[PDB]
Amino acid sequence: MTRGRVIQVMGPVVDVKFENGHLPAIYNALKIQHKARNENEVDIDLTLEVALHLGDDTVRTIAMASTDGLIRGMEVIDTGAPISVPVGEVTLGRVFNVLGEPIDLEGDIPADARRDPIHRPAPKFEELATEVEILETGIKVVDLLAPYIKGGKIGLFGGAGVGKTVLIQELIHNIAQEHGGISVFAGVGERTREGNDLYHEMKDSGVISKTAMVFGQMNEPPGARMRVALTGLTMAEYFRDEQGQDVLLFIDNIFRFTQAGSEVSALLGRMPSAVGYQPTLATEMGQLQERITSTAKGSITSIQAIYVPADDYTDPAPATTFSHLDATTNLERKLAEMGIYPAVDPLASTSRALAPEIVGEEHYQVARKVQQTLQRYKELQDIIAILGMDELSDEDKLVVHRARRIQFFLSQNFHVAEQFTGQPGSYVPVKETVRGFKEILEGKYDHLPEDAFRLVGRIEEVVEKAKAMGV
Amino acid sequence: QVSDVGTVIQVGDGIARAHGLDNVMSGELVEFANGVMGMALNLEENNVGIVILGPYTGIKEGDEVRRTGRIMEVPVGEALIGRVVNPLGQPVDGLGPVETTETRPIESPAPGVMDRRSVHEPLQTGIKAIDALVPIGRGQRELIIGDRQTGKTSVAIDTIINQKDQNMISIYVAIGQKESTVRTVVETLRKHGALDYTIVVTASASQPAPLLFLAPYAGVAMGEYFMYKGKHVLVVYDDLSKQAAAYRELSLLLRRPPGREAYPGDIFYLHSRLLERAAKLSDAKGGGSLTALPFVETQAGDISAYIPTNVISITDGQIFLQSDLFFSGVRPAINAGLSVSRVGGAAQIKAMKKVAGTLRLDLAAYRELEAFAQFGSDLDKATQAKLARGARTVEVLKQDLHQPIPVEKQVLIIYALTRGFLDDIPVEDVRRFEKEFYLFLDQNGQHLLEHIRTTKDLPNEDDLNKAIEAFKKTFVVS
Amino acid sequence: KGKHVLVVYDDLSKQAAAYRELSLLLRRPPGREAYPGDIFYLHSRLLERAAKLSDAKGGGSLTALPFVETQAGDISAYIPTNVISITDGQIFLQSDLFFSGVRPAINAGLSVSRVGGAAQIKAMKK
Amino acid sequence: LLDAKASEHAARMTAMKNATDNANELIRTLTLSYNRARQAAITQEITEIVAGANAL
Ligand SMILES: Nc1ncnc2c1ncn2[C@@H]1O[C@H](COP(=O)(O)OP(=O)(O)OP(=O)(O)O)[C@@H](O)[C@H]1O
Ligand SMILES: Nc1ncnc2c1ncn2[C@@H]1O[C@H](COP(=O)(O)OP(=O)(O)O)[C@@H](O)[C@H]1O
Ligand SMILES: [Mg+2]
Ligand SMILES: [Mg+2]
Repeated sequence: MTRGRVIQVMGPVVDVKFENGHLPAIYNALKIQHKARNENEVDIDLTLEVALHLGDDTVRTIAMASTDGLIRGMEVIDTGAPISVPVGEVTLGRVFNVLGEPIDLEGDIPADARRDPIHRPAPKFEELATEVEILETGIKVVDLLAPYIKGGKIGLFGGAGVGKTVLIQELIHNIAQEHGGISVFAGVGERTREGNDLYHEMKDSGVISKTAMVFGQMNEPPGARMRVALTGLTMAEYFRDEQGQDVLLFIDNIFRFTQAGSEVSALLGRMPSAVGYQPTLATEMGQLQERITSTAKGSITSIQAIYVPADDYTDPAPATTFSHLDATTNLERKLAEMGIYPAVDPLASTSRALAPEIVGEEHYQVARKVQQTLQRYKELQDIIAILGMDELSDEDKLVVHRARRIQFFLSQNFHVAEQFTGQPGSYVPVKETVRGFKEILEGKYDHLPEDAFRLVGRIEEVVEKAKAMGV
Repeated sequence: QVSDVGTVIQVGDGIARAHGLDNVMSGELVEFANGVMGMALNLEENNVGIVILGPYTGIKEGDEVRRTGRIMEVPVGEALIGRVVNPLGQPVDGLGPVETTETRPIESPAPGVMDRRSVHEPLQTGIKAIDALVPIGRGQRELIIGDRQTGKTSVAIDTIINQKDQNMISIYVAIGQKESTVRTVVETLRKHGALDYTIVVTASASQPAPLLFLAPYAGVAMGEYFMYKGKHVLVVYDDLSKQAAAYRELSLLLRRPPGREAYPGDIFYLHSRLLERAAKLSDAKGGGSLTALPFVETQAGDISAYIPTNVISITDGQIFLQSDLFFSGVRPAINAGLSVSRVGGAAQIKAMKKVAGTLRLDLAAYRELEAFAQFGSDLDKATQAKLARGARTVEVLKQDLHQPIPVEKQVLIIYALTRGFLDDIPVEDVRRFEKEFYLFLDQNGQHLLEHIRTTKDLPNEDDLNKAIEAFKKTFVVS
Repeated sequence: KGKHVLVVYDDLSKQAAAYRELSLLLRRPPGREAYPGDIFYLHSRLLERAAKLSDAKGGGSLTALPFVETQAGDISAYIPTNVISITDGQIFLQSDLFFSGVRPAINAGLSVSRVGGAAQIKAMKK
Repeated sequence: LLDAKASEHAARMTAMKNATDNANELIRTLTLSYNRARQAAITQEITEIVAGANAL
């Protein structure tokens, strides 16, 4: 006997009462399957997840779908285990929802296939691997100032409409097509249109043969958006552990998980935190993030796009997620308005891989010199804005002159961006980027106009563009 | 009896609490003895929380509440075309009852990932600036954002009027607007004959907050009826800021903890749930489409506010109307630098792609140069190829209200501007040149217009140049 | 036991956040920025246990180096203000100094030591 | 020399006028930023007070 009754329905939150001595454990999945008895009722097929034990044999749960049509007194069945999703080779090339049910119309999954729970403790201290290796992306600013780490955790920060999706699509284009391992995409809390385009892009490119996708987009209720990332993470963990293979993990917007948790938190009875968030923001985010790690048995490298609400980088959700990342890319609306794409902030972006013993002495020196010149240019901003360039000294004038060129040269033309501008785009190796910035710092190209450095790729293309412009 | 009859315990600020109603279901419609409708929101252990969808002054503690057995629904059908109704579907213009037969739920799931198709069909708004720089496709969600009194409503009215000869059904939803403005909008739509294919849903500022909160959902539910039959629907939400404010008021009356700017946590979900329902259906589902044009009002042009950033992260692009350009006589005041269409480009016809490709960047370059050129010396290229060309471009893109232009005439005038035929025409009479060219094309250039209409491609450049030169010979500079 | 100990707390701000979480889950009323009223007492009683004992007590000592992370360089926030008023000095690290080429990015003007001088040898004093 | 002195004085006058205009524009933008910050601070304070009151 595992039968309960619905007591309260308050949006996504449902209270269920069970018989004494048979309460389900926390995170267990409950099923409601009701057939309409008359014309004043509707059919219901809903799944709930246990969240709290309220006492008096009452359990508070979170619904995975819409709660419309629920009636107090409906029968609830306890499954005795958390949400379980299929794992293995069967998941490759398929598209799943939060519950692990395929949605690609390619057929159902056999009921005897192996399924794993989506809740599990994080890997222990002794199981972790800490080797650092460079992951080349072909993007000048990323490869120069904040190199990505193979097997590490990478986060992309940005406001609304700054270019996170374009950047992650470019990373998929440059890296995933020749990875050789398994790729997993989790489109939590984003546009359904983007998911449809990405699926067709994968099908056309043929990469879908090695890719598993679990979407749960923004049209879902907050309960679904809280758990789809866990489903994708479970699918990735199977490949990491049981097969020891290298895994690419893409998360489209990890901020939506925290936002859905905040939406659910108020109805659960918790008192609000500083900016209305849940008190358990840090604990929940840590429990999610600590499972995404590379171990001795396998490696997972993850790229996550993080939304910044109202362009406020001091917001608690973006602020707390900084400590979980090895390399970060910070996008700014001002650079995008200036026409500089990918609009990466050259000073806010950081990486643990920028060390002399990892990237080489020349690379480190060039990057540090570039950052120093950009910092000086930022310092001179108030004087330039009020009194103009006329009052600066000779040294400062040269600093501004070279800083403009350096800032414009960090922009690049993407393959994905060709649909917007019609320009084919380019892929730049790391050594070419280092040599180009070294030559710029030496004053070799001080005579070229600054407009020739925009969206150019390699350094020779700067000379070609300047020559075409009539210089 | 008691399972279908309730008794009111508390009434206040449009929120009621009732005892009984054992068999009521979440989201069900309930009816008071006064005849006012309500929605069951919270099903607690001993009471039901009800949101009143109307005047709550007639409801007193102890009044009877009875079930209706129906989840939130609105009437739908072709009989609703040409009428003005409230969010509940009740007629408001006073022309009699509406003879609908079907209903649709207020809350419905959006089409899935595999149920959609890429947008590939243009939506001709009849405005040169939009059709040239920020194209809109059928099934796209395009945000229109700007300050107070920047022409947001005029753009939507012109777009609706332009759909007369196209197989498009228009729905205009006014949230929190003044009743007089809605009356005048209905009058001008009737004057231009747009009421043959337009449905108007109104919830004025004097209405209670729940009606303003529910109006956009009623509009989209009405649109979905035609959308799933294989037709194309255009839906305009006149202000999502008013809906956000109404929902904030409703949430704070329920004592829910607020976030930044006192908005509730699910304020993003509120707009995302509504805007995810607009889509371009695949061929397997009939190929219908629904296009949405939400409106957002900013304060002092701040695009970094909470609600504008929430809406921007949902739609497929935004059109920014700038206040100073509007005050300086540039109407419509579209900021080319901040406006962008992610889905557009693939929606434009071949003729418009050829001539309007560089126009966005050219206009942005002129706009940034014209401020810098107020001082210092200037090279001949900047004076001629950039400043004069930008001035001509600005003069061309100007347009009068309620006068949409066919796409072929826009293509021809943009081709004339781009190929330098306007370089010797003085700036002071470019608009008169454009109108006289439109008059000339109706008599001597009919074959070019027909070729553009039939083939959707630019005609041969030789004949087009000959026609442009022939018109240019008889035009008087004055 | 007469030994000398050095203790480093890598994040006191995260400890404060965890304390706020567990206090809100116990339904204790919140203060400013949702922190509990006794947030100062926590850190004050934590950091007062570091001291140098007298000769009668054995002469042992304990040194503490608490860490506080600021948001956009705002040292006027609640937790930084609470912690600054407890310790015997501050060492300020700034990103503008860091990127200007000086590393470690210690701001000598703002940094201060209240027991400075007595903690130096004669050669360093001179 | 006299012509050069006159031109120098005129140039300095024009440069100072332009600097004053730039400073005025900067003040104009900073005022809007200040107003936004003030509204946000008032909202945060009142929300915290009301939450503390409701906690009892
Ligand atoms: N292209 C145009 N040419 C001339 N006048 C125009 C044009 N577009 C709009 N207007 C006028 O500008 C005024 C304001 O325009 P409109 O009402 O469309 O703006 P709005 O942003 O919707 O305003 P509100 O906040 O009052 O609702 C009206 O008097 C309208 O007639
Ligand atoms: N590298 C780029 N080149 C050209 N345009 C870009 C680039 N990156 C972004 N954009 C423009 O900015 C917009 C990016 O929006 P999106 O990436 O969806 O932002 P977000 O993912 O933060 O919502 C696109 O519409 C595109 O026109
Ligand atoms: Mg995006
Ligand atoms: Mg208006």
